[PDB]
Formats: sequence, structure tokens, C-alpha cells
Amino acid sequence: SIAMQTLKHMPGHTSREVLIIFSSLTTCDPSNIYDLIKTLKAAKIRVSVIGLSAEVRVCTVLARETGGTYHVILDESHYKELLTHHVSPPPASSSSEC
Amino acid sequence: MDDQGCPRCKTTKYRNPSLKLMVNVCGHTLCESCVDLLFVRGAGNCPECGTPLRKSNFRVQLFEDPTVDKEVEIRKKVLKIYNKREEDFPSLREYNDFLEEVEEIVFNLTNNVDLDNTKKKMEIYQKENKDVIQKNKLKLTREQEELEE
Amino acid sequence: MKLNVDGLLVYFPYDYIYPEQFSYMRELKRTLDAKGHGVLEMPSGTGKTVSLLALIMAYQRAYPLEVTKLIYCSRTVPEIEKVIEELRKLLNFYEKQEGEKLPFLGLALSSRKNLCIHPEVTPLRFGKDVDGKCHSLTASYVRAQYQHDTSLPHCRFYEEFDAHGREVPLPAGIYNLDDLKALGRRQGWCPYFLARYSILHANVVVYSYHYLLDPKIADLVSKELARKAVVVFDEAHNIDNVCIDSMSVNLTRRTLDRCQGNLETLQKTVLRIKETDEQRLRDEYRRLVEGANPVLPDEVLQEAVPGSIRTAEHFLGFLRRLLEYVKWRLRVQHVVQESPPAFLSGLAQRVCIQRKPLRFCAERLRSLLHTLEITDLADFSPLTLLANFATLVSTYAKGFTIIIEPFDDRTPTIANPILHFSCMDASLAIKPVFERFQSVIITSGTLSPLDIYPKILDFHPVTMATFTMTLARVCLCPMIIGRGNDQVAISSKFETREDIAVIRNYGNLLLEMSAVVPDGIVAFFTSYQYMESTVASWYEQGILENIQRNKLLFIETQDGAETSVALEKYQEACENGRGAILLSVARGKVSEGIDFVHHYGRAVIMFGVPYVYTQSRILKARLEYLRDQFQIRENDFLTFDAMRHAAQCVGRAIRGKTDYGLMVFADKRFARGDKRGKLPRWIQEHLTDANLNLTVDEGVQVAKYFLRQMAQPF
Ligand code: SF4
Ligand SMILES: [Zn+2]
Ligand SMILES: [Zn+2]
Repeated sequence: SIAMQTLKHMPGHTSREVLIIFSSLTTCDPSNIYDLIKTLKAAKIRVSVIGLSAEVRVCTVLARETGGTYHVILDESHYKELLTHHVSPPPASSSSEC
Repeated sequence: MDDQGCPRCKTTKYRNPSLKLMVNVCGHTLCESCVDLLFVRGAGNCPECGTPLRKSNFRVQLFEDPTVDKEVEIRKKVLKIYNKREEDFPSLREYNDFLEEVEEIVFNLTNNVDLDNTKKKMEIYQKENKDVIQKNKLKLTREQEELEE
Repeated sequence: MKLNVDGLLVYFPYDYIYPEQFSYMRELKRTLDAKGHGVLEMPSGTGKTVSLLALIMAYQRAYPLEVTKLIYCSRTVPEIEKVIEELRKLLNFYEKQEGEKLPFLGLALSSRKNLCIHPEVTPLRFGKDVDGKCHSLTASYVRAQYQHDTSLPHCRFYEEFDAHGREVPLPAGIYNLDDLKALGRRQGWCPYFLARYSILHANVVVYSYHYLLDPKIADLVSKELARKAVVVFDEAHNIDNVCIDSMSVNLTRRTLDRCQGNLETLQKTVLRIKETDEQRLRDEYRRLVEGANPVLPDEVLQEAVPGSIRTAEHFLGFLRRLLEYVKWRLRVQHVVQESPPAFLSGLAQRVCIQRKPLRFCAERLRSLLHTLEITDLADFSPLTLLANFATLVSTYAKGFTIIIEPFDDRTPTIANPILHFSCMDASLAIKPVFERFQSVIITSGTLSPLDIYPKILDFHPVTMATFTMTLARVCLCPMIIGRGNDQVAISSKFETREDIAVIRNYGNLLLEMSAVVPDGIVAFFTSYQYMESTVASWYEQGILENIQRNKLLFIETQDGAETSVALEKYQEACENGRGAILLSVARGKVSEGIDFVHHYGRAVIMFGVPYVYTQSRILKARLEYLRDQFQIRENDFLTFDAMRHAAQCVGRAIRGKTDYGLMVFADKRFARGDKRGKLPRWIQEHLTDANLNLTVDEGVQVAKYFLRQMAQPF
């Protein structure tokens, strides 16, 4: 929600992206996150989680539904690879506009 | 023992259930502590009904239903008659027809006058007592002894 | 995907099949070719159904005369719905391949309560209520009165079906239960009776066991028409228990009192009938002289003559006598008594009730009660239960036993004693299925070793093969933890149950496992009392609060409403990131009914080997009789009863679609060779000695690493 509030007023041309480095599999939230997923899809904010030591289901659906990618750290060397991969700009999909 | 108690006296049965029903020609609930009550005065008379009893007409039973008490006792006496085995009759219907008449006799004796039943039973006595009653009566002990083991 | 099976060519809808599927199809075809009953096990909850159905369809096409039809039975209606979905997909695939419709029919039967279109019976949900109401509406009396067309609610759907469906059968198609309700509404016919008639001409019929095992209702629809049909039972490893339940009848004091009251109503109704209509209803006596459903199977059932009970009064007196005998025999306070033949002999001696007249008691009850034009059978149902018991006991006691419990368990003194008539061997009740049908395939998942099943159920199997799931990835990584952080034996023995250290080890293991495991976890205990004791000890200590912090915790209770609400919330917890830890009992109906899939019950935890209490006397008859006959050791059968149950309650996570998941058994007993051997092959072969007896910490670490491996894509 904080990221959405800041990114809502961002220009349409630029690609809004979020990389959640998830560590604790639990997610205690005041409101259901599935509802927030709808707003994220409407706002075309790409969310690509990187889980740690856990294949979290809610973040699996978050990544695939919102268009981002989900991954889990095999080890530190693979962690470097994952973040370096996310460095590069992501391809623009049909929802993306220029 | 689940009965609330005697039509007369229920203190004993409410508390401890050792007392057992006593069967009578009245088909009529009674309890030992009240059997003494009947022995002292009348000596074989139902308290409310006043039905006469030859010698106390008392035998231990444990069936709360008085109708069942009378029905079972009457059936016990009836079984002494018409005890011929089924295989004695090759006819398919005759296997259970006579049992139908036996059940009719039991029900007739329970409520309706037993004069006709007694006269009929005398007729059946004169014929069955010669062979069938004696044979089945003797074979009852044999079959029971084999069945028990 | 056409597979060139050894026997023939078999179509298949999905693109690829694992080698276990090839082995399954070839073994199944071998059994079908031998035309002999057999048993086989397949790991996957889903996939086996499609392979089995496709192979049966192809075999039907190749040798239509060999197999008349397929009778595929499933545990529960919610489960059999998924089977009809699979069959519909297969039929659409085959129809597209052929380019045209073929004379193939497939349908599922279900209770009138589950499916019906009459608004009056819609609001009520009780099965007995629906049965009684439908019997009233469809009663021969209601039908004859409908011919008169008098002002009275008559159920038009059955009448219209009689007029139309009798003339025209449904051409073909696949109809789910829900869709069949819509068809019945549209055509003004019964979704129930229409399917019942289609059973005569249906290629595939699917219904639960109680539609095919209990002689009361199974026989009528499983008549000899299917002389040579492929009957298949799916996931029917708990077949002995259900087959026993189909025979066991429980008599209680409250039920007996209700029976007495109902009998009083019966007598009053008979008097009213005599004063109102006597001759027309007396014609029943004539037809009786010539000579709720009977519980006697095909050959055991007899219909020579009703016996000495030829009139309403005589039969009512007979029921009074038998009910009095049962009432007193139950009121006796004493140790548990067993008396299979002696009970019949004592009944006959004490109350003068011959076994032959007692044999036809229930059948004559059905006929005589029909004569009375009663409002419904729901009110008199307890009397019918007692009548079924009355006829069964006089029918046979060679492989049965009457157990009397003046005192119930869990109560030092209770005024509601119960008389059980539990069976001891399931072969008696399942004999007609094997004998009538040319071949029966008991396909099961999580099946404990097949060798016992022929001993329990008297049949000569053709094939005995265990199929191991093979995938490019190790979907399942089971483990057994017997040593805690204290290196202390953690066996959940009866004498070791009270041990606070063992309870603490279980709590700590659950805490760490919930910390590392992703959302969704289910823990199965051995009993409600044991689960409550462990929960209370954890509550007294701080372990439970920490588990609550780490993840949400839900618990199971005997009450179905609370169970349903808790599970409904558990699913939402699994969907969200909170996660959930569902504590349940292995024997709990929730464990058997529920199915765990991807992101549901990710890590299945088994707290203690599931063993039934060694005091329930019913199991004593069931067990010692198996020792005497079929020569099964008491310990052997007991451990089998534990391993089969545990495999049932731990085999859910591998449902289908290759969804990862780990099965952890927190009991050193599972580490014993006998338990491992009796464990299903597919799980055991994955299990290895390296992880056989991991400590709590070591198991947690390996679980974390395995979850890491499964997280990444193929
Ligand atoms: S006759 Fe058919 S429609 Fe009427 S209550 Fe019975 S099942 Fe329902
Ligand atoms: Zn008295
Ligand atoms: Zn009297």
C-alpha cells in the first residue's frame, strides 16, 4: 500500500516495479491482500517477489497474477544471480504502454 | 427395575432395584415388600382388583409389561400342546397354519373367555396325547441336551 | 495420445503418462483378460482415475461382450463428482477423436436427499426425512389416489416419469449430479428415478459403497443384470470397516423406548384401520398366505412363508415379546457379554420366539407397515432398525456376535446402555459382490500391503502389484523423527503418553516446523483425548503461544458444524500469508473426507502411530475372530490397522499435478522395520535410511533444504 500510494501518481509511460525480498513466510496484514491484488493489476504495477527459504503461496499468486516472477534462494551465490537478473529492464507486455 | 414403582408402594423400588415383579392371574404388577402386604390379609387377593388367587399365584418375573407377563405364561402352557415338529407335515401351508391357530389360541386366552379354548384343547388332547405329545416331550430333553453343548 | 497397449490400442486425453501408468494399464489389462477379481494400488489421488477409465473404455470397445458395464464406486459424493468430471473430459476427447457420437452412457447415482426437485422435501436435509417424504408421495396408495385425482398434494415428477421415461430412455451422454438435477427439472422427471432406470442400459455407473454393499438397498440396483461387469472400488482401503458398518446394528435404550412408543402408535393405527377400512386391507393376509429393505443378501434371503406371524395383531405381539426381551437383556448390569448363537437360543427359550418366525420379521414388517398407509417411515425408523436386527440375528451368527454394554465408555455411570451387533469379518457381506461379478478391481491409494486383504476378504486375487510413482522431480520427501533435541525416545506409547518430555519434544518440533514450513500445515493425533492433553500441556507452557505467534492455529472437535467452520477458515488462512496449523484426529471424519492439494496441507505431520484404544470390546471380537479364522496375529492386524490409517491420513499431499510436499512422522515407531514394510511401497522407496531417524533439528534442516529444492521450477 505504501508503494502503491507513492507509485500511483507516477507517470504512465514509466514502468512501476516492486521487488519484495520476502524473508519471514508469515504476512500479518490489516486487510485481505487478494483485494489489493486487484488494485495492483489495475494500476499495472509489476510485483516480482524474491522469497527466502520459503515458497509462499500468496506471493506465488501475487507474482504470476501481477505479471512479476517468483523465486526462492537456493544459496547466496544464486541470490547474487537473482538480483543481478532483476537489474535489467523487464520486457514490456501487452498491458504496458509507451 | 426401571419402573417408577408399585401402584401401591414405590419407596423400595425407587431406591434399590433388588425387588422383582411377581406374576399373577391378574397380570398385575406386584413387589415382594407388597407381597407380604397381600399375604397378611386376603392371602392371595389383589389389593385393588381383588382377584382371588388359589395359593398366592406368585412366581418371579422380570418383564415390566404385565401383558407380556400373561402372554408369555400362556404361551408357556400352550407350547405343551401342538409341539409336533414341522417336518411331520409335508404340506407347505400346514407347516405354519397350525402355528397360526396356536397364536390365535394364545391371544384368545389372554382376553376372551377360555371356555371354548379349553373344550378345543380337550379335543386335541384326546388325539395328540397318545403319540405326538409324548414323543416330542421326550425328544425335547434330547434336543436341548445336544443343543446346549 | 493413442497408447499402443500390449492388449490393444487405448486412447488417452492428456499428453504424457509416467512409467507407473504404463505398468498400471498393463497389469489392469492382465486382470481383465484373466476375467478374475484382483487388487492393485496406485499412489496418485488423481490420474489413476483417468488411466483406469480409459483402459476400461478401450477394453469395452475391443470386447463389448466380455464386460457389460463398469460400476466405479467412490467413498463420498463430493469425491465422485470429480470422477464424473474426469469421465466427461475423457468422453469429450474420445468424441472429438471419433468425430461423432457413440452409444455410450455414463451416470452417477446419489440419494434423493442430495438430489431432488420437490419443493416440500427441498428444505429438509435429513436423509430419513427425505426417504419417508418421498415414500409417502410415491406410495402405491398415493398413486392410486392420484388416479382418482382427488384434492391432495401428489408429486407430479414421478407420475410424469412413469408416463414418459418408461416409454423412452435417454439416448446417451454424461450427467453430473448437479446437471442431472437440471435435466430432471426441465423434463419434469426425477433425476433419481431416471438414473435408476438408466442403470438397465448404462455403460458406466458410479455410486458410493453403501449403494453397493448393504443388502437393503445395494441388491435392488445391483441385480443380476450385471452378471459380467467390471466393478471397481476406488481408494477403498477402508473397505472392511464400511462393509462391517453395513451389517452392524446398534440398539440403545433411548432407541428402544422410541420403538415402544412407535409400537403403541402402530397398535392404535391398526385399531383405527379396523374400524375404518378392514376388508380391502385384509386382502394383504391372503397374499401373505400365498407368500427399509431386508438386510439378507441374495442367497441368504428367504421368502418361503412369513411364518406364525400371519396377522397384524400376531406380528405386533411378536414385536412386543422380542422388544421386551431386548429391553431386559440390555437393562442387565454386568460386564460386557458376547453371545452370537447363545443369544438366539436364550431368546427362543426365555420368551418362546422361534428363529424361523423371527427370520421373516423385518420383511413382514415392511409389508404390514405398508398396509397401514402410515404418514412416513421416518417416525417408525427405530422400530425398523430393531426389526432388521431381529431378522439378522435369526438369519446367521456363524461370523457374528452380539455384544452388550450396560456401561458406556468415557462415563463412570450412565443410564444409556448400548447393545452392539458388530460383525467380525467383512467377507460375509462382500461375498455377493465377488461371486456375482466376474471380476472386481479394488483400486486403492495408500494401501497397506496387499497380502492381508485376501485373508480378510475371501477371494483369490489374480495380480498383486504395487505401483510406485515416478517423476522427473522428487515431489515427496517423507521423513520420520524419533529422537528429539534431548535424544530421548519419542514413541507415543500408552504408558509413555503422559510423559511431559515427549509432549515437549512434539511441541518444539511443531514450533520449528511451523517456523520453516510455508503456509498450510496439518497435524494428526491419535485420539481426541490425547490431542486435548497435548494441547493443554503446550498451553500451560509457552510453546503454544510461540506457535500462535508464528502461524495461526486451528483445532478439530467432534461436532461437525465446528469442524466445518474451522476448516473453512483454515482454507482462507492457507490462501493468505498467515498460514494455519490444523490439529485433527486420524480417525476423525474430517481426515478421511478432506483432500489436501497444492498449497493445502503442505507438510503433513503425524503425531504418534494411530492406534485405537485397547479397551473397546467391539474390536476384541473383530480381532480375536480374525486370529481364530484366517490366521492373522493380533499384533499383525493391529499394526496393519495403524499403518493403513496413517497412510490414509498422510497420502493426501500428493493428490496430483506434481505439487511438492513433505510427510513427517514424529514417532520412532515408524522407524521400526515392520512399520516401514507395511508402509505403502511408493512412500517407503522414497524413504531412506539416511533420513529414517533424523533428530528434530536435523529433520527441520532437511525439510528447509528440500522445500528450497522444490521451490524452483522444473
Ligand atoms: S418422487 Fe421424485 S421428485 Fe418426488 S420427492 Fe421423490 S425423488 Fe423427489
Ligand atoms: Zn407394592
Ligand atoms: Zn390387579
